[PDB]
Amino acid sequence: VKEVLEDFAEDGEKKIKLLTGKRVQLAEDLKKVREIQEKLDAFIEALHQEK
Amino acid sequence: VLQKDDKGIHHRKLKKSLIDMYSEVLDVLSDYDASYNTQDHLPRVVVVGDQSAGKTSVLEMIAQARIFPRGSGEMMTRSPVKVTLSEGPHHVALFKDSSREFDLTKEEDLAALRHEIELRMRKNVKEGCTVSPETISLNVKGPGLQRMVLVDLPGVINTVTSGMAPDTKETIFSISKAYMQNPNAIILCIQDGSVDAERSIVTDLVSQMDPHGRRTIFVLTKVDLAEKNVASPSRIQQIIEGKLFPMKALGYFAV
Amino acid sequence: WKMVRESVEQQADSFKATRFNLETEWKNNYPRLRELDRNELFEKAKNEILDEVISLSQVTPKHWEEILQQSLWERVSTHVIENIYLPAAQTMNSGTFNTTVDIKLKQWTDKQLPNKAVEVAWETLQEEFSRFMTEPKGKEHDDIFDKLKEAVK
Amino acid sequence: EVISLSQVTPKHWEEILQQSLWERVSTHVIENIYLPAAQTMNSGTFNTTVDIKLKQWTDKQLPNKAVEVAWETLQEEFSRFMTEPKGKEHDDIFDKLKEAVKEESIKRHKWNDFAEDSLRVIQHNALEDRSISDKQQWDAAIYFMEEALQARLKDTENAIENMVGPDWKKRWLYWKNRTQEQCVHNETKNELEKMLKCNEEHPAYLASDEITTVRKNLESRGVEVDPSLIKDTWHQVYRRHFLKTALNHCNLCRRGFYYYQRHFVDSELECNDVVLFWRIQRMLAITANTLRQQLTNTEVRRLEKN
Amino acid sequence: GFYYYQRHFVDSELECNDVVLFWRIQRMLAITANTLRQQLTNTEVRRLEKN
Ligand SMILES: Nc1nc2c(ncn2[C@@H]2O[C@H](COP(=O)(O)OP(=O)(O)O)[C@@H](O)[C@H]2O)c(=O)[nH]1
Ligand code: ALF
Ligand SMILES: [K+]
Ligand SMILES: [Mg+2]
Repeated sequence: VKEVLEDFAEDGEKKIKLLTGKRVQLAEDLKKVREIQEKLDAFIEALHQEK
Repeated sequence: VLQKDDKGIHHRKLKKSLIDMYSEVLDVLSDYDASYNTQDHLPRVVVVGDQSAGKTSVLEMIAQARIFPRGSGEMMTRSPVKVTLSEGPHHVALFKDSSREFDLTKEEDLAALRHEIELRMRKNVKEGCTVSPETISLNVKGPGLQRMVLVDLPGVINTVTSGMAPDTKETIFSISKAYMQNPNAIILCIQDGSVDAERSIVTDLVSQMDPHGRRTIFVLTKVDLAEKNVASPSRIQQIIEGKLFPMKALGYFAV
Repeated sequence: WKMVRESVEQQADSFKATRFNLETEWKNNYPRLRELDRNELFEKAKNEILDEVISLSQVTPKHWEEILQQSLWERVSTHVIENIYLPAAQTMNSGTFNTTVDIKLKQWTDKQLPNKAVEVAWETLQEEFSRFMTEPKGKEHDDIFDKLKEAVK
Repeated sequence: EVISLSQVTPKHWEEILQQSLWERVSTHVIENIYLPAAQTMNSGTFNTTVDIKLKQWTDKQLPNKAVEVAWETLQEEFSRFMTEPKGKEHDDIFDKLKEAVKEESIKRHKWNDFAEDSLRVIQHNALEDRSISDKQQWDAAIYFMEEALQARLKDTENAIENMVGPDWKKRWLYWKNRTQEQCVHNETKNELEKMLKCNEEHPAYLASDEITTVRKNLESRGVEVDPSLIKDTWHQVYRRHFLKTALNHCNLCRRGFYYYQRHFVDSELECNDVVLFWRIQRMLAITANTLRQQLTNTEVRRLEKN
Repeated sequence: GFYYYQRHFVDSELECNDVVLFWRIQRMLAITANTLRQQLTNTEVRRLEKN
């Protein structure tokens, strides 16, 4: 069981398929929206620095 | 401190601080959002048109290096190819995720860029069709470049021949509308200049997605055929003036 | 770049709306839900699996032996009754009855019985392992770990 | 005699193979498939849960056990034909050769190695088709399901009586008493029975708070119980509770539907367990026929040849 | 009668299948109508207002 858990930990694809609980996907969407928001905030701040 | 200097203003705030970071914003949003419904605010330098040979040439006019797939008698641009343009040490380039630096003054590195692009296109496109929306990304620098992000999109066919899957034209239109439907995008229509203005395949699309002439710029390829009268000079003058467009247009330039 | 400065900034409104909607769904239904991405859920399921497997490893011998005896008896009762006991019962000489029974039992031991015993032990271990790994027979279970628990099982 | 064995009617093969094989797998479905699936009130999940297990179980175990039963079943009749006495008349002088011949013949009796592949397709189709439009199909399935459940109920009840010992009826009738463990089990049973008395729908899984609650309820009467004793007590009593409920569910399934005016009453009596049982009964019946066809077409001839 | 109760352990004379068909038709129509209403109020009605 421990070896299999290690293999799943290393196996990204099997984790992707297994972890499709729709809450993992909601968390991923929230995190990605936050990351794009941070990138957008930095980008907009730089734009205002350009004016 | 080194990250602050390199990832922010390394003496080039406009060209460096937020041009590559703009490309990162686009890449991260495209990673999160496969669709472009959320990319309306992010403009792009979009090149669209027919299978005209000058589609590669205009992109090398803006990205002033012979870095794009070149070919004859075929639509080489299978999939979108993104290039980030900015100033820097002359004739230097990068290929995303290839861990390789390219010298744009030597044929070997330009060929390497084109071959990597072709391989990524051949992996984006599945058997039975010629185009795929999946993107390819470059970072090109040089004194002749502006702070611009370019995308090299497949030419419109509207018809399928030679055993090609019938879905190809709809796939092409979807790939090109992903950007042409972007309110903030800039559309460059590549017009083959070997035919009369009456034959323009992409005019009807921008005339609906950009009827106000706020994004679409038409560029005439093979301008030497106006000198030779192979293409009607009168219609060429009228397209220069813009009398032949059933729409408003952002501008017009010669290729 | 003019279009950039004009339009890119307002993309924050839709980003905030999306984050608000996701966090609203969480607060209403998943107040314990966090950035439960490919790593966090996997780790929690892994730890639960290891803990339940250890609990299995700690099962008392009494339960083990009782279930093993019951299962093997279920498997061998009718074999004994039909192939050894009843055929032997045809004789009125209990000594030849016992002789035949012992011979058949020795042959069955040599060829079949220990293989059925090992089958019983292995399948009983599988059954207890599944009971620990699979959904507990309750209402509190969160199925979100079922994919990994079953795949690992 | 081996030719006479080849004269055994399919009727005997199909019945013997079906009865023997089901008995071998009768508890696996009940304990590992049905009962845990019965822990949810969602009949769709119940049927969804079992079908996934059955198909996986079908691929890995069912055709391998089915052939083994058929391989043994043929040898069981062969031995009876071979060396069984003709009542009180028997030439035991020949038994050494007969068994010696059998051992060599069974060693060379290699069952068709592809029989399992046909059974997998058959079993997948037998399970895939869950449409029971016939009352007779319903009637047969429920009565046999009751027997399996009644067997489990008595198996649990007999284990319980040992766990708890005789009741006052036998303690005073036969001058018996309870061991201190049995005394604990009876009171541990009583508290669990009271809990189920109210929470009839209590899930099989017990919370440690229930374990603590029982302990304090028993400690409050001078009875100190290890949690492990309660859990072991809980499992047997719960099945007795559940199984009686299932049989009462079965009783209403047959009786309630039997009354004509009740067929337009949409009560919560989805006898999905009869659907599961019926398919298996059919699935094994088809499996036995496939085994019987292989048994009489290929395997018995190989036995005769060997 | 009813879908399930007409079949199991009963001498039903009914064998009703039209109810399931038209009930599924009702559900499909309701789902289609709700999807259309969502599409309308999200995109199409405001598109018409903009036009
Ligand atoms: N005569 C003429 N030839 C051109 C022009 N533009 C491009 N070509 C030639 O045609 C090739 C076009 O490249 P190609 O791969 O077909 O571009 P793509 O189809 O858009 O991917 C170039 O290598 C040029 O040699 C033009 O305006 N006039
Ligand atoms: F010829 Al192309 F896009 F490849 F116009
Ligand atoms: K071309
Ligand atoms: Mg091209």
